[PDB]
Amino acid sequence: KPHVNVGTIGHVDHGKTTLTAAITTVLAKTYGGTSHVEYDTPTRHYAHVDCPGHADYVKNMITGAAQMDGAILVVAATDGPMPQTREHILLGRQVGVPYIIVFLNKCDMVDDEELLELVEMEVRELLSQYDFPGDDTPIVRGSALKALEGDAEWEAKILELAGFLDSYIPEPERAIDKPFLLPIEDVFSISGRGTVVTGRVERGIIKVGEEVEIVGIKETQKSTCTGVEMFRKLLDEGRAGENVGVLLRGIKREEIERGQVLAKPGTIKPHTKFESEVYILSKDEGGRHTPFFKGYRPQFYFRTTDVTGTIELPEGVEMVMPGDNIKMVVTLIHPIAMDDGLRFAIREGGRTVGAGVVAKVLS
Amino acid sequence: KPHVNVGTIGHVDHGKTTLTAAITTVLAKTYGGTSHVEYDTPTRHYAHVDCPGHADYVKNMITGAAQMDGAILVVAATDGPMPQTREHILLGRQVGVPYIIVFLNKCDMVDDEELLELVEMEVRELLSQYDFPGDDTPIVRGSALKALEGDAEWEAKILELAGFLDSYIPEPERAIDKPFLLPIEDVFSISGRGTVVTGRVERGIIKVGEEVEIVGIKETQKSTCTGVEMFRKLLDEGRAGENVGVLLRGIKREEIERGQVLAKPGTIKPHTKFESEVYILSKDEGGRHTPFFKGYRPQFYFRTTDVTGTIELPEGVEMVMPGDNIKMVVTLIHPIAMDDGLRFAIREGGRTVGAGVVAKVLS
Amino acid sequence: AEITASLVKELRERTGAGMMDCKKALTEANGDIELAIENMRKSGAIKAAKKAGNVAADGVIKTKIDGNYGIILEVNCQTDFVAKDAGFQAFADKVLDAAVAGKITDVEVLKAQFEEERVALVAKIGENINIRRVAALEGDVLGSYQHGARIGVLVAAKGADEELVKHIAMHVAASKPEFIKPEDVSAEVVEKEYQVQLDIAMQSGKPKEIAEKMVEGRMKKFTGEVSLTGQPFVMEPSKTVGQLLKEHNAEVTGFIRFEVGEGIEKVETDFAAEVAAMSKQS
Amino acid sequence: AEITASLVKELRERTGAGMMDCKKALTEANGDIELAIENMRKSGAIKAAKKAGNVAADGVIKTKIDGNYGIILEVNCQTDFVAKDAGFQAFADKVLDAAVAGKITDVEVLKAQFEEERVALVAKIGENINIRRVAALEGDVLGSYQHGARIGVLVAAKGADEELVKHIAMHVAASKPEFIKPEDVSAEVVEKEYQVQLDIAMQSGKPKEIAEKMVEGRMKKFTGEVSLTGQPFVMEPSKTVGQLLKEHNAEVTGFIRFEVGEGIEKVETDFAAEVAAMSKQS
Repeated sequence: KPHVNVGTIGHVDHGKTTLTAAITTVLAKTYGGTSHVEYDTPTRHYAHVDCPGHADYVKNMITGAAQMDGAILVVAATDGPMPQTREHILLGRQVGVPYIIVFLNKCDMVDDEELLELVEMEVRELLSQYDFPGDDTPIVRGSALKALEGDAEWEAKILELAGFLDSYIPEPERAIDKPFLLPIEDVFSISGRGTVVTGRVERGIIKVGEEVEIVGIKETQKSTCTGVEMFRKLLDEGRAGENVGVLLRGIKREEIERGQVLAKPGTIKPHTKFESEVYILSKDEGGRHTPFFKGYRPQFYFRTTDVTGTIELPEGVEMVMPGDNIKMVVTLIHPIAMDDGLRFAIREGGRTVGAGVVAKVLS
Repeated sequence: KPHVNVGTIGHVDHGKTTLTAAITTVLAKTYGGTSHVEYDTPTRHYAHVDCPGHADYVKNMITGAAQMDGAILVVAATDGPMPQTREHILLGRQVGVPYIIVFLNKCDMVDDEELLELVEMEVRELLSQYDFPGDDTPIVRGSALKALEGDAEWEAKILELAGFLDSYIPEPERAIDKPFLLPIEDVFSISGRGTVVTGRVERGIIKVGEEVEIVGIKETQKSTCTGVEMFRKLLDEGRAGENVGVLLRGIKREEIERGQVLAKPGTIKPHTKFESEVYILSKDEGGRHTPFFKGYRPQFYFRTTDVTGTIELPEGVEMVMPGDNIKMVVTLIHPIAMDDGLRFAIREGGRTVGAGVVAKVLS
Repeated sequence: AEITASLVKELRERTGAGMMDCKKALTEANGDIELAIENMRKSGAIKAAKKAGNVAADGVIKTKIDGNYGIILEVNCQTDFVAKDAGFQAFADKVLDAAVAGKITDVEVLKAQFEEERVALVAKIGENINIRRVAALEGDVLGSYQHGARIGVLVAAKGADEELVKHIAMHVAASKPEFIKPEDVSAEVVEKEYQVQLDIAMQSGKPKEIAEKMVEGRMKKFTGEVSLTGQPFVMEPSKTVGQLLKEHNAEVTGFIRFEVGEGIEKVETDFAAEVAAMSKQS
Repeated sequence: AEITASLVKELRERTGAGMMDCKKALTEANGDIELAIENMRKSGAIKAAKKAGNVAADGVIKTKIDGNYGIILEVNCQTDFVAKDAGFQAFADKVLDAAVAGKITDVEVLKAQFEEERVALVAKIGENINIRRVAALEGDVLGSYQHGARIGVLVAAKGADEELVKHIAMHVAASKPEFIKPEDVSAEVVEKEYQVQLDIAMQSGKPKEIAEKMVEGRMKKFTGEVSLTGQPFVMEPSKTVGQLLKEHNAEVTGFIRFEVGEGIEKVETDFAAEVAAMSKQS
């Protein structure tokens, strides 16, 4: 079944854990079924993490340790939004969380429904203020303590939340459904047919006869797949996740190189300048021991190769220490296929000293 | 006035520091009067260093602080060659010291010319064994102590040595005399006349009208010097040392880049592989804090730019620590104009962590 | 007066307190907003007392200079979301200004002065907030450096410009020296450390005479590692901070470095386990 | 018997002694080259005694494994030119072989055994040469690592293959741990180090509470940094050697690291000033 990654964000004493305990419990009682929890509805499988800290989350997202498809903002109806609730939504915005579903906790303790109206309107305006659809956002009025207590009236609210997780958060696009992409590792010449490029199909499917573009480093080229093979056996097609060698039409051996990319025509572009969220490892994580400054020019490992680049640090920022999270505008010495969301590693003399994610392509 | 760099190589107790003192004292009174010493003859100025250690000399020679033009092997005739004299001469051979003059010290204590004869025979034979002109090598029979004692008979011997430094070692070749070469820095166009490459003339002269070659990184190219301009003054020629901007003929900007080099057609060829003598900075010298292993992939800074490279460490070597001297066979990712003796720096993320010298070009 | 949702909103949008806390206070104040605000003061101290036992290891370090007097301060909260909160910033900044204005180095006095406000803030933020520590640095030329809200540094120098002082404050932030000059380390501690080193060397099997000569050599780096001027300048490791100063005819008179959470637990939580611990019965 | 240049040459050819030393020896022996050789033999000790005053900080470290028995040795000389010399290398190797063959771990006996040879060698080379120290390591699996002739290390392990033991030897050579595991550091050393780190925090003006809490933390690391298993593996700093071992079900039972000249204060010679001192004469 489709896998979805969700996370809870909210005030420490607003019941994020309680709500999660309630979700797992009720779904199992109903359907029989980084430190995260996992739960299933008749339609999907969920991986649920918590986001107790802003820098921690950003770090984990960057290091791949966690990246949400949807977030559940938990606010207790008793208080309503907290001053830091905007800091919660703002992180959601900052890390591009696609959808935010709200679960008003402790609703069982609020007397006047007109007060519940107030809390919801405050949440809706806060959401809208950071560009989230406050008006369309699903706000479930629940009670995790009561649902957890088997109180059927409130258990239903948990099922209502899961229902929104199923309907509101779009089923993520499977890699096999995305436009073909193969990160080139080794290139071989042959004679008898042509040049073969090896790698692991990242996404999509490459088939004999289909046209592909060689993107990155050099000026883009177009060619036609003359045949796909794995372990020297000519296959029918190359699917996402498989390791293959793609045979190319009219492409010379030296016209392709490691780091370049194969892809469905018109679906990927090479870029040189971008904005990124970066995390620099600490000494204890195997990274740098000392801080770096303005003139640092490491290599950015994109998929299968390094590309040296210079950096631009935020205003006021003049030094980066091991263990720091930092936004930076990178300028590569040559283009490499990329788009917002593309992860990369930062290296020095061949060793990874950090990681990052392409946040906004500039040039 | 010509500048010759000389050094003393010998046994700890054979009087190298004493002879060097006798050289200054005698040259001063006669003609007009790593740490080093200096003295002058009516023809040249000398920078004199001492070679107390093999690895030590090699390190300085690599870091750009040595380059002997001639060496003085100080052997006290009271003993004659020591077993380690082979190692003294061997160092001279390894770093490729072009000339070696011998100074037989403490000759005043050898009660027989026949014995001075024997000592000489041995010295000349050892030199030949390491391919030095043993039988053509100037061997002065002197005494540093007596010379220092003002004994005009021995002071004469000191000046005899100075005479050989003047004669045996030829005047070091001047940069202006070397073929024209300019390490390219910035490349910009004026439109009103043509493309301009900026840099400091490394060696020789470039006159307007002269043809040149663009070597390194890309396939060599030829072009014509359509004007030589300096800062706030146009001239007809760029000479050694002069930081200029060379205007070329019909060569597009995207065809010339930093790292490439302008040179007299035929005088310099591009290479990718070479054998090099390398020195890694210690932590205290501002280098790496930890050692690196076989997979180290740093950048090699040649004149004006970094070129990533693959390293081949010696057999049996799998760890290089900060402060080490080491030979490495490097394979650059693209060609760079180079000759044996070409100095380079090793950097990580833009910072220099080591220095090196091209010992033998391979490809 | 009748307590209506409209009235509760009036007090909430004026206080920032919980919806229900407003409702309860207004009802008992019988519609009197000003009285309800006063009621909440009383009940607020009890809410802050409740939160008072929670570990507040997060927060910010603030620094402000005023001529020849500088102040560095640490104000804690439970999460960074709150440390990044404007209200929290506003609180810490106000505490900072007052400390500079009145030259307050006794954290007890500072705490006493801001107790009411702290309780009000805690009552609307719902996290333990605490003015943890404060210190003053005095000197001829004063400089500071904030590495995010996390690390704050104050530096006193002589004959050093804003840029040099700033760079030194950057070095102190990174390298954490504890003495200014190597000679500042007392012979008592140098000796004590000598013994520690000697004991480790001896057990290593090293023959006494060798172990002693080795420890002897390690003592020189010991004092150079703990002192500002003996450490390698972060912006140029090939030189010590003492060399950088000499070549500037500058001198460092003092420095203070604070880092959020120093000396506090750093608990660590296991979400999954906590969820499971709650998944009991139904 | 008249001492011809050829007689002196003959003596020298078979003695390796200096031209004039040979000449003068013959003068005494009155041409009897045989007596000359014996006299010169007696003279060697005096020549060696003179050189004994000179600091020998260069040299080599040699390791040799024979089954479950290994020896590590340090032999010194004045310059690395001699350290490279065949005569020196031969002597060092011979001392090593004897050390392993006879299970000799006491330098006094080893020195005694080679005294005459050392003396003869020094008389020829004209540099102080000295057998400084020697040690053995026994274990199920023994491995060695030479970082040039500069550093040598012996590693004894269980359930570890050659490559693992070689990597741990390389790590020891680079990271110099003095204990195998953290729990090997006596509570005494820990306490001494606690006090030291405490005095440093205190003088820093840190509040006793914060100061102690901090030191308490810094100490938890102390044992790890001085211990093999607690140190990050040089070949991959993201894991400790402890993890590396567990991942291989291995255990290190002992190790020894020698580095040429450890404990010896090598002087930093200044040629320019030395020459200037000689230039006094005119």
